[PDB]
Amino acid sequence: MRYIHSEETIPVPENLKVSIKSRLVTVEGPRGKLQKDLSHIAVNFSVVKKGVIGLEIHHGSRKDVAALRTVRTIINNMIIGVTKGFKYKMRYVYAHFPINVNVEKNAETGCYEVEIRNFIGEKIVRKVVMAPGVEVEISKAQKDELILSGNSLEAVSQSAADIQQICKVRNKDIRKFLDGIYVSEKGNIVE
Amino acid sequence: PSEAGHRLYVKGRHLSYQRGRRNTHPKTSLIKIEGVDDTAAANFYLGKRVAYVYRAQKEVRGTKIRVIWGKITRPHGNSGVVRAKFTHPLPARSFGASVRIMLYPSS
Amino acid sequence: SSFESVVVIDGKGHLLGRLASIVAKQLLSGQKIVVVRCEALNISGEFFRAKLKYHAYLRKMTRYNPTRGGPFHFRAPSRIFYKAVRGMIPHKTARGAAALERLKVFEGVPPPYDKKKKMVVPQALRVLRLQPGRKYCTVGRLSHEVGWKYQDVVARLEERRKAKGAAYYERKKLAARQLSEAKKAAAAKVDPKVSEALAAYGY
Amino acid sequence: AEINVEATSWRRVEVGRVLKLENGSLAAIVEIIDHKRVLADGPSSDPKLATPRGIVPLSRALLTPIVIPKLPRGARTGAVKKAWEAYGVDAKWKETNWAKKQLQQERRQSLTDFDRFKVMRLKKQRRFEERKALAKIKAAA
Amino acid sequence: GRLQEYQVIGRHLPTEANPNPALYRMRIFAPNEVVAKSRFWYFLRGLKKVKKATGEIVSVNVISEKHPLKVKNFGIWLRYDSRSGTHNMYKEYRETSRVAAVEAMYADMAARHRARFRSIHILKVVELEKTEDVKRPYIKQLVAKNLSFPLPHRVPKISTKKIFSAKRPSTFS
Amino acid sequence: SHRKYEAPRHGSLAFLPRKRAARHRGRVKSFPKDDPKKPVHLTAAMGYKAGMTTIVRDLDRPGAKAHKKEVVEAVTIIDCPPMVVVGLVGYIETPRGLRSLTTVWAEHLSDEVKRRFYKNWYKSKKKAFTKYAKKYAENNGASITRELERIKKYCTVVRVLAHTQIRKTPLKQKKAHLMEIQINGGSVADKVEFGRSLFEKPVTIDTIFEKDEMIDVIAVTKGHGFVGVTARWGTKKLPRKTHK
RNA sequence: GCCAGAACGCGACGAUACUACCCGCACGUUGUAGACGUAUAAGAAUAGGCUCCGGCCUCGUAUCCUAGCAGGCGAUUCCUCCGCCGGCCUCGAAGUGGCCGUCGGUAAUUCGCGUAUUGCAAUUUAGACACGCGCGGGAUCAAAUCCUUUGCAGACGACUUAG
RNA sequence: GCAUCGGUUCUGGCGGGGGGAUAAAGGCCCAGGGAAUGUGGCUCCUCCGGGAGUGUUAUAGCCCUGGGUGUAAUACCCUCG
Ligand SMILES: [Mg+2]
Ligand SMILES: [Mg+2]
Ligand SMILES: [Mg+2]
Ligand SMILES: [Mg+2]
Ligand SMILES: [Mg+2]
Ligand SMILES: [Mg+2]
Ligand SMILES: [Mg+2]
Ligand SMILES: [Mg+2]
Ligand SMILES: [Mg+2]
Ligand SMILES: [Mg+2]
Ligand SMILES: [Mg+2]
Ligand SMILES: [Mg+2]
Ligand SMILES: [Mg+2]
Ligand SMILES: [Mg+2]
Ligand SMILES: [Mg+2]
Ligand SMILES: [Mg+2]
Repeated sequence: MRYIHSEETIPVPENLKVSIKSRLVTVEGPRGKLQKDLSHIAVNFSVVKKGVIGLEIHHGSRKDVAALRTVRTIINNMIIGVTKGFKYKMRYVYAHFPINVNVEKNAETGCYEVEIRNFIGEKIVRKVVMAPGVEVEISKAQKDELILSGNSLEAVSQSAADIQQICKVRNKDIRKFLDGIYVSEKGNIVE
Repeated sequence: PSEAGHRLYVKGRHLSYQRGRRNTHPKTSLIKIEGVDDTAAANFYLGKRVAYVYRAQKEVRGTKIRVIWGKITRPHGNSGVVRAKFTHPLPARSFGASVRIMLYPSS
Repeated sequence: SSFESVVVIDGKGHLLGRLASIVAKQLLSGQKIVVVRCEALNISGEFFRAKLKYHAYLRKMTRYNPTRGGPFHFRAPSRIFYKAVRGMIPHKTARGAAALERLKVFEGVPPPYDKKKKMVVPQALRVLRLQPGRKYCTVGRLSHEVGWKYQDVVARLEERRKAKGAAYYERKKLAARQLSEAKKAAAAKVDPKVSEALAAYGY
Repeated sequence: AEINVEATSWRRVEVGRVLKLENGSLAAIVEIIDHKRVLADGPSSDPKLATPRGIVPLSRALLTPIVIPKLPRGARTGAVKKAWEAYGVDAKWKETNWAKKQLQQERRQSLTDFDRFKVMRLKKQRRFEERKALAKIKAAA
Repeated sequence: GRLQEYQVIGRHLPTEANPNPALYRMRIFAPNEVVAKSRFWYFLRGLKKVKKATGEIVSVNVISEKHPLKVKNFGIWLRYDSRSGTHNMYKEYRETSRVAAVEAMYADMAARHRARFRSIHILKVVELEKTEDVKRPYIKQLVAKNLSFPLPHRVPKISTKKIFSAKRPSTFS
Repeated sequence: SHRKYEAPRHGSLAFLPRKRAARHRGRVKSFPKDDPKKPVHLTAAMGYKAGMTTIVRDLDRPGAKAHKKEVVEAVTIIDCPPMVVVGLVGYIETPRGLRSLTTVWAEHLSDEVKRRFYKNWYKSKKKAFTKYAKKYAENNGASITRELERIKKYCTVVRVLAHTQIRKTPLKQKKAHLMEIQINGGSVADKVEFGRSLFEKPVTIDTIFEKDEMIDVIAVTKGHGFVGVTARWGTKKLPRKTHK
């Protein structure tokens, strides 16, 4: 079973610009610019209407057509991200031993780095380098919050996963020792 | 003046003998003709004459160059290779050498 | 078909075994071959399979003495291509040795072999054989993760010769301008009847 | 928010599209069976371009820019011939680059030796006046 | 192989007790009438108590398509043998002739189900007269309104004897 | 059948070819990686070994048992007479490795270096660099400054050729030893200028090395004629009642 | 990092007596896995490119060169193309090309003399790489081994030194 | 080496004949009956390309049955040169 024609459309708001060349997408708007390369997928791009982009695959199989929506949702996420940004929230959870962190400022480059001390009462100092373009803040709204913000969802989420994955308990029952840092809510910078 | 060349023959190559997979027969040889792909085009050279020219060491009768004469017998395969028959079988060291295709028996 | 004195093939974009079979046949026929840019060939399938295949090749060695008789594992892309071609030729005979003597292989474009026209064999291009969406790797990368040491020197050297060819292209574009304007200016002015005579003859 | 995309665009296979077979024949598509085979025919007064009615595989065809408008699907030979003459497909194809290049190609295989000698001498005659103009502009620079 | 439709008529040898026996007719797809008779005796041996030694052939004819230049949909009922047991199917095809449907069905079953010619029985072949009686989803898509599709990345033809082209080819024919 | 009790192998296979050095003087295989942010400096030296002796010193190792107590240690003494620079060499990178393309020498050469190029110096004519020396004072050394510009233009690493002053040691040998040390510095032009400015001048070891520095030693070990397996590899001896 | 270094893998430099070396042409005993127009330089993508910004792309079935005793002797004509040298720039992955100048040859058009007899076919003995020789010009006037000795070395050779 | 012949054999082209539903299709003409992936009209929405509904030839056309042009041509098999 080979499918003749499968098509979807993406609207574009009247605020930003997008240009595609040789399967390389450039999106630039009020909050910056992003680049992505999609040369590994055979897709045909076209301009359906004044503000609608269409893309399609011809004579594809079910497995090939399955990947068609993935680019659509990635491009939509980039469109949202370049006009509204992204924001993740994190909480610290300890029972007895407090954990203290220090998100020091730029280290002579755009990258931020986070220092974590006193995890389950350990004297190890553990060092993490954030992806470029992501801003880390200690919240002042109320206590025990870590604020992550940025332009790209992939970098914001991966950096959050780095923070989550670096605080691990070893040789203990993790159903009893619930210590660690976890993400609790994801959203946009505006509203 | 008159810097052009002097050629009135077609160049060809000596490929191999006639053989199965483990037995060879030096009686007939195989020649690759320049520019021929199918047997319809290869039909033009049936009955023509081929020559093999080589250099010797001694002076015998006004020359140091010998020739072996032969003629094309029938086509071979679908790739335009042709079979040939010589007065003497080729020296078996010329697998890859070149031969001259004349145009004497015309039409 | 045609017989040239020597032919130079640019290796970028050709499958290893399909190029090696054509080359081994031309060599046994009597042609002379020079292959250039051996670091840009391709192998079908995802990279990990090629790496596992090479590791299985690397595990072979003579037991009683590794300095003699054992399979010597060359680490260069050109030597990998040379092994592929050598496996398709009866290299243990005088005829095979003579056939192999007509072949030269290099990485990059050596100074002897630039300033020349680079040929293409259309029976081995990847873009005309493989399915879009399939996976392939690069011989240069495979040699990188097996011990090739001169990847960065050739990579840095190649942009210099590409800048020189850019300047030569600029000169060629300028040179075309006089010939193009000359044909238009000359043809109209002079010839009264050579024009339609050539047109009627197809020129 | 003007958006500019420079992506490929092929030629569509609809009804009325005329193909070009290997042996210099033109045929108009009247029905699609599969993604590999179509039903097509071309009624032409010229015996070189005419083709019978039947099925042609899509791997043996080339897509020309000419399209017959409003051709009913599954029409008979009479109706296709009527639309062929009304649209003037045969006259339209004559000025295309493919037809002129093919004709200029075919004229070359039929040349007598005396004509080869004459075309060589005329080519030299034009080249002589060509090099004078090339030298004149090159000197001016 | 290359098939064509026949009709074959058989009969039991007349005897003094039962003169003028009955006549049986079937439609058989076969490359030629020599194997058409063999298939007639093979199918008849499974339905009536008649053999070739005790039977005879009255007539064999060839059936040709009435409109071999019209596109139509077909449906096939068949029996086959698996590696354990027997099963029934129902397939559909879209083309211009009846015979090619049997050729395509033989190639399709031989590819998708590894079924040889020895173990295929044809029950009935019918042309679908309407368009709303098409069941399978791989034929409904071929009758959609304003069908059209491009042909991306189709390799051009280059002579297999002309090696060493002088420039990079293109796939935009 | 399997081995009864397990044990590691005797000796090491890393230093497997256990043969005499091809050349008498020890050979250095690698040099420290170049960094263009330090000033130009040499990175090697060469001398002769005098002997060994014993020292006594106090230890500064917090947390140890012998902290702030006297210790006795053994040391070795290396004679290091001053060196003389003779020339410089430049190398280039090729897809087959490194290779040298030019070399330049000083005007005047000592008899120590000239002794090295001959096998029977006593009955020779000592015409080593006679024709080479005359290119100086001819067009003001245009050929030399051309080759120096070539090194400034095409080279990536530069080494310097230096030799020892064997006349200042009690050794009977009279032929000196020469080798090259690469200059690691800011830029190739600075490297070549610094190397050229040191022609036929002495350099002391204190300019190269300094106190309490961690260094490397390369040499050729003491030789033994021909030994059995027991002393060569260290295998167990067979019982006393073994025949043959 | 470290160990050995292909005894048929490679580079730089020093000194080279015996025409050992270099330059010019003069023939040719002699060798070759096999000339006979041995003519063609962008890079990059293949679900896109090229450009003279007007357009162009399935196709190298292309472009350049291609006449005259194996290519003579003169004339009317024409300022094109080819070759040897000399001088300046440039080229390092295994170092190449460009410009200028002198000199020699030259159907783009049209003519005048000579070709025979090799006898109705018999390779069309013609190219470039080395190498051996003969001349006439330039430069140059060396080492190694045996031997005695040393012990940082050693079965004997070999190795580190001195004469 | 060439011309004219004999035996064996490979490989091209041309002129005819017979058979089947006296091929089946197909072109033109006559007579009858239908439908939709519904032509032209009409209605509504969308101006943003167009879409939705009604309805059997009109400013496109398609399917089924019978007859003439027919002893039509062509494909396949056989056959005389
Ligand atoms: Mg426990
Ligand atoms: Mg060995
Ligand atoms: Mg045991
Ligand atoms: Mg000892
Ligand atoms: Mg011990
Ligand atoms: Mg005993
Ligand atoms: Mg060696
Ligand atoms: Mg001599
Ligand atoms: Mg002599
Ligand atoms: Mg002149
Ligand atoms: Mg005969
Ligand atoms: Mg007939
Ligand atoms: Mg309507
Ligand atoms: Mg009818
Ligand atoms: Mg009839
Ligand atoms: Mg008839």
